[PDB]
Formats: sequence, structure tokens, C-alpha cells
Amino acid sequence: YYVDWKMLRDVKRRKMAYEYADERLRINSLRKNTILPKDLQEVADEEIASLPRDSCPVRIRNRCVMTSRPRGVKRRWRLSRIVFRHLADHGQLSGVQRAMW
Amino acid sequence: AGFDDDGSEFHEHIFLDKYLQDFPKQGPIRHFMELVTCGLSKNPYLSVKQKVEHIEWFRNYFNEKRVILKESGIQLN
Amino acid sequence: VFQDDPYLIPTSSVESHSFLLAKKSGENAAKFIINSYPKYFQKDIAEPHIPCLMPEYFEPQIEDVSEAALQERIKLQEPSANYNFQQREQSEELEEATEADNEKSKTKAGTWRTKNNAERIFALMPEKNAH
Amino acid sequence: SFFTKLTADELWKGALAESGAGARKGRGKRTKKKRRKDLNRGQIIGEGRHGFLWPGLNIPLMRNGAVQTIAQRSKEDQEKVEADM
Amino acid sequence: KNRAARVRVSKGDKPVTYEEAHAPHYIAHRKGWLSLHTGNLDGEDHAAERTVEDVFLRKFMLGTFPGCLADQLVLKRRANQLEICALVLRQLPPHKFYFLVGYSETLLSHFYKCPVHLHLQTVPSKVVYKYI
Amino acid sequence: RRKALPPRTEKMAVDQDWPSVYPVAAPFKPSAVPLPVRMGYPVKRGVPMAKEGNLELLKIPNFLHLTPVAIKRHCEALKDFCTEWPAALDSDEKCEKHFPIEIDTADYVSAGPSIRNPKARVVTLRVKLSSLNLDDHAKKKLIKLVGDRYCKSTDVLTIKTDRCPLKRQNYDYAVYLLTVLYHESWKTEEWEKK
Amino acid sequence: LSEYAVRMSRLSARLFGEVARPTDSKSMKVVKLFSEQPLAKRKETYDWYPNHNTYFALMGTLRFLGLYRDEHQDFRDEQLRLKKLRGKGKPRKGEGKRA
Amino acid sequence: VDVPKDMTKPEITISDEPDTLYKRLSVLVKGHDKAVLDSYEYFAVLAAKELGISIKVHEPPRKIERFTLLKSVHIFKKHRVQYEMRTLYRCLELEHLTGSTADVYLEYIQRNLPEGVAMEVTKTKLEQLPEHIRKPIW
RNA sequence: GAACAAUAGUAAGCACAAUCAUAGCACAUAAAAACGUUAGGUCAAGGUGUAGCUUAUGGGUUGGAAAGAAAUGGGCUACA
RNA sequence: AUGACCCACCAAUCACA
Ligand SMILES: [Mg+2]
Ligand SMILES: [Mg+2]
Ligand SMILES: [Mg+2]
Ligand SMILES: [Mg+2]
Ligand SMILES: [Mg+2]
Ligand SMILES: [Mg+2]
Ligand SMILES: [Mg+2]
Ligand SMILES: [Mg+2]
Ligand SMILES: [Mg+2]
Ligand SMILES: [Mg+2]
Ligand SMILES: [Mg+2]
Ligand SMILES: [Mg+2]
Ligand SMILES: [Mg+2]
Ligand SMILES: [Mg+2]
Ligand SMILES: [Mg+2]
Ligand SMILES: [Mg+2]
Repeated sequence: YYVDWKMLRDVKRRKMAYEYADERLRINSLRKNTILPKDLQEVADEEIASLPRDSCPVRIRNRCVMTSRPRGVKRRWRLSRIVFRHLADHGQLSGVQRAMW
Repeated sequence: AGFDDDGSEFHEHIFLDKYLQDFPKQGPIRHFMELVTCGLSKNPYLSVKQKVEHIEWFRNYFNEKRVILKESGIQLN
Repeated sequence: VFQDDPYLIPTSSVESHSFLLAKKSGENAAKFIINSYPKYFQKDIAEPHIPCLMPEYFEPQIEDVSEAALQERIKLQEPSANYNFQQREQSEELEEATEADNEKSKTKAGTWRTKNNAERIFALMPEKNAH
Repeated sequence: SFFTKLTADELWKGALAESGAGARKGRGKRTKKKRRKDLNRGQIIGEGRHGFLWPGLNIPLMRNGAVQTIAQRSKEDQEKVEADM
Repeated sequence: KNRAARVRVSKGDKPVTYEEAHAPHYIAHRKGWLSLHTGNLDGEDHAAERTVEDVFLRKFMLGTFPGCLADQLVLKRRANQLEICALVLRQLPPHKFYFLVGYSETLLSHFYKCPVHLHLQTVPSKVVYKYI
Repeated sequence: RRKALPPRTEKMAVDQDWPSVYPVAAPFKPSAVPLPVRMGYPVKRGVPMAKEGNLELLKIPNFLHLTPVAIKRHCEALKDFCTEWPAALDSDEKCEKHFPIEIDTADYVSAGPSIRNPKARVVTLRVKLSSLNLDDHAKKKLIKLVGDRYCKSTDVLTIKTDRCPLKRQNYDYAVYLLTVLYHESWKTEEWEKK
Repeated sequence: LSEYAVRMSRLSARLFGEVARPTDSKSMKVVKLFSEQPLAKRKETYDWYPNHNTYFALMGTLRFLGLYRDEHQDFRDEQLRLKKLRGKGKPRKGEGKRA
Repeated sequence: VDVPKDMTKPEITISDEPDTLYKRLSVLVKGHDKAVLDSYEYFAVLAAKELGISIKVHEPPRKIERFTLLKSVHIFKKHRVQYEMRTLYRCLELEHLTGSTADVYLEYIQRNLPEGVAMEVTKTKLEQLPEHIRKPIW
């Protein structure tokens, strides 16, 4: 079990977006170019908008890995601040410490 | 250690001209595909095989639509 | 081999035996779990990719095809004979290599069944002597 | 959902609510009472309801001077064990 | 008040480990780290992975050795191999102890795809730093 | 049945060689170490905690396998694998007069399951232009061709190679780039008269 | 700016393997597109989550095999046991509303 | 008293090839706590003096990364907790080394790397000239 | 439950204090700050007691979440 | 200048045969 249904939906999003990455890259190469004719890029536009909605990278959310928290996440540990602080305050994160200066 | 990348050498990475052999030579498709080829030239994360499959997808997609290319105002091969 | 603390250190010979034997029985339990449910240990991390830490497959890779299942289930003793019996029921010819492997399996695994397997080795195929 | 779980101490401390503000000012009645029971009290190492017998844990390491192989109990045997617990 | 990772003062009878006797502001000052790995250094990668591994290791070791675990785990990571150092009460006969040493080492070696070392230090009862 | 055995420190001889006890990197078992060592913060009347059951001594990386005697022995066993350094090369002047070319290569070690470091690809090529056979025209044309990769004060040309998966591929591509730069610096063409 | 300089630049670009013919700022984006690893392909993206099903299922099995001991699940268990003893259980599917 | 007899069997071969020369070898050890990098610098310097490798050691300036989180689970934004990560550096600079000596010293050193420290090796190696450049012109 | 030219107070412990950090002292700052108080805040970090839903108070997909009569807090830019 | 009412101390464990 992924801790939440939300976490599940995001795992599916990352799988789909990993699968169609090549298609999207290749089509958006045509789409992002001035050199090609517009008649090609319109058809290429309908082609990339044809692709499954859940395969695009902007629908992916970085969530807390343990606790599923949608924000207040430290990207380096992929952890919610809460869980992070819990772990760090027990001495379980190497090199992390309280900051005095 | 553990990864040789198919015994490939840098010229099989850097110079992709060999796969641009079938393509219209003076057209805008040469502009486009030379940009694509340069991009794949700079790419550390892909093998030779995958770059080739990119080039071939573009071959097959451009050769898929002849109609829109001819109608476009430039006759393209 | 043994743990270094004064409590777990073997006092006598019988203790050395029971301790080491216990450690091995534990390793055996673990490996049993790995091979019973391989899909859990499938996901790989290590970059050099150690082949030694992968779960093992003791199942035959093909079912109804004889020439695969024979050798497959022989490498694994009774499933090998069920395979050879499923190959002999389909009128599939067993060559000089087939029951030379099934023979090496009759010697490695296994007094009536030896005589019967020998009769099937000689009567069906005219096996080259050297096997 | 495995990382989403906790220690038994934490769970009991949570469910009993002894340290709350209701206990101090006597904001709740004495006739209401609930207790903590150890859930590790009657359990032995290696025991599960799948019924396995492990050479170092459930059963003695050596039977009749040899090494016992990993084995599993009969269905009815496990029925009697669970009845006992 | 700060409640983080604190053992509150009791009536004065409460046995406390050196570990639990020091609040988060005492890490790197008095008490050290319970994990050692490179991933949290300036130019380094995969801190996230080492963290999730760590968590699972604590949970797992706690469940595999019920009741005999004395103090929180010490996890040392050196050049792809992890040495788990543990303080363990004397509860089980050494038979069970070795059984679980082997079983665990094997199981986690096959799970995390790297060599796993397990070092058990046995202690009569929880070592008491304070009160009591 | 409860079994308590006295520690190794009892049977330990005073002069017993230490590296025999700790050959490899070890967790620090307190039973196997003879020296009384008290670590941990003290208490107002009391002392720092003993070495037995102490978790803080377990957290510490211990250099006990690396005791100076063990380093002497180890390095005396490693004297066989090492090959000598050539005499005449002792000064940097002769290093430059003989070998003009420096190839910089980075290797990284970090603890964990995977060895793969994306920074390990990069191969840097530093070559002095005074050690090259270039013509006046060829040298000026080279300087103008490479541009930023050439240092005008120290005359050190730099080629930083990235684009390929392996450091050997990048090494080959760097050397090749150098070769083609030199071959194409000597060629005079039409527009060079313009 | 000269023609000599433009020829020199075309030569440096053709040589070092960079883009040869003059391009728009807008089109260079395709060069950039294939010069990198696309976002959805990075191990920091698709490999973000640990597999929670593997951990949960594995440790569940190991619990049933009597190796791992889960106090949290034990708690849940005994609580639910007493709850169905009290007379409040979970309704068998389909029964609850209409009845 | 009890001495195993004839305990040594090393295996070394000499290939006819011209072993790679290293003008300079920089080994940069990053760490969290200072004392470990001190005992490691002592160990490394001693191991270099025993192989006669002639090394210098200096200390690159330390890097402290700080960042801020909320102290409360729900809402007080005036209150924060500040966390540090301190990376300390030792730089072992070895000069005038060969390829074999480099691989032996780097093996020995890398085996004995402590769990909490990381290491970066920059080798600047000597090559005379490439073949096609020597003194041909096209 | 104190009187120091001392009259019933001894007290371990925890806080304060001291040390530690801000790379030398010092100062400053940071950090620390018990027991309790406000049934203070948070069942929507996560976990949970009790009580509730179970072809639905659960799981999906698609598209919508507007707006300024008014009042006001904190800011930014200004009035040169 | 004013500020519903209502708020508090009357139960005993764990472990073993
Ligand atoms: Mg939930
Ligand atoms: Mg987003
Ligand atoms: Mg009094
Ligand atoms: Mg007192
Ligand atoms: Mg100070
Ligand atoms: Mg001060
Ligand atoms: Mg403060
Ligand atoms: Mg203070
Ligand atoms: Mg309230
Ligand atoms: Mg409220
Ligand atoms: Mg909830
Ligand atoms: Mg929607
Ligand atoms: Mg306003
Ligand atoms: Mg504000
Ligand atoms: Mg009135
Ligand atoms: Mg009133």
C-alpha cells in the first residue's frame, strides 16, 4: 500500500510520464522549432495533445515519501518537514544538526 | 566499472552524419535534422542505439507525411 | 565466524557446532523466503549488478514443449522423469544427449527404477557408450 | 503503508490518554477506566499463523542427532495451536 | 515548550539511556549520529535513498528482534557495504540469536543488493545514564 | 540458563601484537579491547560512562585497525607492487620539455549500492602552446580558432570534454580535437586573404 | 565584425561539434531538448517513491511466517477483535444500508 | 609459540608496457567531523612516507549549509528551527608518482576510508604527444 | 519551616547557572529555559481511542470553482 | 460603569505455580 490514494495516483503519473517521455520529446522538437513550416507544427500540436493527459510532467507532484504530504517538502531527502525534523532530532540523519551561529 | 557502453567509441557518438544520408540535402529539414543531430551529439545519457532510433523515428515520421510537406510550399524528399 | 561478545562466544565444541549450524539454518530460512517469493527481491539498486544476490528460478520455463522442459526439469529429479514421460507420450524422439543427461540425473539423484530407466536408455535410443 | 506504522509504546500512550488535560483538573470521572495489555505477552519467536517450523526458533536445532529441515505443520495442527493461544 | 525527542522529567524514578537524556540541540555537541553515510555531505547524491533505507532498517530490526533491542541502531555505510551495530539485551538463547543474525544478514543483502554485516553487542540490562 | 563469560581482556598478553586482534575495519566490541576508555558526558558527581554497553563508542569510527605498527607492516607488504619514479624527471622543467600534455581525470568514492558518478566522465586537456610545432600564422589562427580555451598569460590551452558516456571516449575525443585543431591551424584558405 | 570572423566562427563551430549554420534563439531549444535528459526520465523523478507495495507485502508475509513482529498490526488486530466482541463489527458487503 | 610456516604467496607480473606517469595526484577527503579527517590525514601521510611518495597536506575552507523549517505542525510562522550541515575538507597533494604506486596507494587508502567521509581523486597524468601531431603537417 | 555576631531545617534530581556554537580570547548573538497555566493550536503531517459510513460518508474520469456593495490587517511604490 | 449559568479529585495494579 502507498500511504494514500493520492500517492497511488502520482505513482501512476510517474510511470505513464516515464513511458511517453520519448514520444513527447520527439513531437515537441517539431513544435518548439521555428525552422519547420507551420502546417507541420499544427498537426504535431494535435499529435502531442492527442497523448494521454496523465503522461505530461506538469501533473507530477513531489510528495513526502513516507507521509504523502503534498507540500513543505525538502527535495534533497524527499521528506515532509515534519517527518524530516522527527528523524533529524533523533540523530538519525548523518551530518544534520541544529544551527547555532 | 561494470559498464562499457557496447564497446562504442566517440566517433559513433559525436558524428551522426552517416544517418543523415537519406534526407533532403538543401532543405529546412536539413536545418531541423542538423539541430537534432547536434543535440544528440552533445548527449551523455543515451547510447548509440537510442540516438539512431530517434533519427529513424524522424525518418519514418517525415516519410509518413509527404502530402503536407509538398503542399507546404517546398517540395521535400 | 562467530559473534565477538562474551555471551555468544562458544564455550565448548558442542556449542561451536550448534551455533554455526544455527547460523546456517537461518541463512537457509532466508534463502527459502527469497526463492518462495522472488518478486519482492526483484528491484535492483547496485550499479555493478551482482548476479549473486538475485532470487533463483527452479520452475521450468516452457510447459508443453518437450525439448525445453526435458533439460529444464533435469537441471532441477522426479519432474525430470515426468518431463521425459511427457516427451515420450507425444512420440517425440529422445536423442543421444537427452537421456545421457537424464542418465547423469539417474546417477546423481538415485533398484527397480534403475533397471527400468536403463532399459529406456538402451531400448528407445541407441545411445553412444561413452555416456 | 509500512513506514506509516509505529512502536507499541507510542500507540498505547496515544490510546490511553493519561497525560491529557482532562486527567489533571479532574475534568473527567473516575468510573471511566481502560487499561493497557501487552500484546507480546504470549507470543514466541518464529511463530506465525502460516504454521512454519524454523530449526533455530520454533523447534530444537537437532532431532535424532541430525539437522532438521525447514517444515510446515498440518492444517488441523495449526487449528489446535490457535485454539490454545 | 520544545517537545522534540525529549524524555520528560518524571517523579525521579525513570531509567534513562545516554541517548534519550539529550535533546536535539545536543547532537554534534554531546551525542553523535545514529547513522553514518556520505550522502549528506556538500557535493554528494542519493541522501533520500539512504534515508528510506535507514528507516526501513530501524523498523525491520525492531520487528525481527522483539523485546531484546536495548538502544537505537547504529548504521555505518562504507564503500557499498552497511554494518549494522546493535545493543541487545540477553533474552534469547544464542541459538536464536545466531539464527536471526544469519537470516537477517542474508535477507537484507538480497533485498538491498549489497553486503550486509550485523554486529551484536550483548548487555545484561538497559544501560542507565540518569535518574533511577 | 544464563551464560556470562569474562572478556578477552583477561586472557590478553601485555605485549601481544595489536594488529592481530583488529586486522580489518571493526565496530569496536568493548570485550576485545584491553584499554579502559571512558566516553560520554559525565554527571555532576559522577564520571564519564564505562566502555561496556556504551553506544557512543559504537558510533565512533575507530582507527584501531590502522595503529601505526599495522601501517608499517602493511606498507612493507605493499613495497612489492610499487614501481620506481624516473630520476631525470625530478624537476618540472624537464617534465614540460619531455611531456607537454596534461590529462586531468576525476575519480569519486561514495558509500552506497551504486558506483555511478555522472561527474566522472569529464576529461580535461591542458597543453602549452610553446611545446607545439606551430607557425606564426598557424599559432595566430589557432588562438583565434579556439578562443576562450587559451590562456594568453600562461600560454596554457584547455580542452574540457564532457559529451560522451565514458571517460575513455572523452579522452579520445579530447586528443582528437587537439589533433584536428593543429592540422586545421596550418591550412591557409581563400578568405584568410580577405 | 568581418567576413573573416564569421568564417572563423563557422569553422570553430563545425570543428568542436556545435551548431554550424546560423539559427534563431527560438529554434536552439531543440538542440537543448536533445542535449539533456528529458525531465520524466530522470531517476529523481520516476524512481522518486520507494515501492510501498513491496515493503508492505514482504513484511506482512514475514509476519505471517513468524519472523518479523509487527506491534502496530497486533494493536489494530486486538482492538478490532474486542470491537467485534462488543457487537460493533464491519458489515459484510451489501448488507448495511437497506437492512 | 605456534607459527604457520611459509605463509606468503604474492602474485605480480611485469608487462612490457610503459607505465603511466602522474605529475600530480590530489586526493580531497570531505567529512562531517574534524577528528576523523585528522586521524585519516595522519594515517594517509604515514602510509605515504612508508612508500616514499613525498606528499603535502593542506586544509580547504569548510562549508556550512543552513536551512529553515517550521517548528510547529500547524500554524505559527514566527517560529522556526534552523539546521546545519558542515562539510570539512582535507587535501592530500602527492607529487611525482607512477601508475603502479598510484593504484597501490589509492587501493590501500580507499579500503580504509571511514564510513562518514567521501573522497575525490584528481589525477593529472603525463602524455608526451599524440601520433598524428608529432611533426607531420597534414 | 529564614534570621550568618544565625532562632529548624538537611536534601539527591530537573530547570536557571556553567560549558558548547558563531573556527583564537572577551563581549554580543544564537541556542537553551523545568513544573505547571490558557480543556490554547492542530483528528487535513502521520498515527491513533470512542462513535460513525460500506453498490457508499468509499474508488475513478471530464469540466467548473465565479465576484466586489462594503469594512479592514500586513506590505510595495510613492508624494519629489 | 459592566462581564447567564455550569467546571473539578471518592477506582485499582503487575509477576509466578
Ligand atoms: Mg489517511
Ligand atoms: Mg508542479
Ligand atoms: Mg514543605
Ligand atoms: Mg535538592
Ligand atoms: Mg565559544
Ligand atoms: Mg556571553
Ligand atoms: Mg531563544
Ligand atoms: Mg543555559
Ligand atoms: Mg478548546
Ligand atoms: Mg478550533
Ligand atoms: Mg484520519
Ligand atoms: Mg478535476
Ligand atoms: Mg487591503
Ligand atoms: Mg505578517
Ligand atoms: Mg447592565
Ligand atoms: Mg460572573
